[PDB]
Amino acid sequence: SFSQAVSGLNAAATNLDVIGNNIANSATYGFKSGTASFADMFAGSKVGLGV
Amino acid sequence: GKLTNGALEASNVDLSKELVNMIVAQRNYQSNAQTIKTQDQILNTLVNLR
Repeated sequence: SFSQAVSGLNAAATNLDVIGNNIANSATYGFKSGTASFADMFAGSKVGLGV
Repeated sequence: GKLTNGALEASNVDLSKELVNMIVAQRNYQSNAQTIKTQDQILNTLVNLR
């Protein structure tokens, strides 16, 4: 199906958004960095649902 | 069975299974309709004998 591919595409876009934000804020004086963390999914079957 | 939010179910109909049944049915229809023609030809030739 297309659903696993769509979920992988959607997950890898917030990971670029939170790097673009870190790049842009690299000169403010009290900033703290940000990091995203991914985790798999599983329904009742044994094949995945994406990320 | 346990619930999981944020999901729906598919239709459980696979096209790779179901797009050969119509080919089989079309061939069955044609093989059945051949018998009507082979019956009508003999019924018309067994009555114009005289």
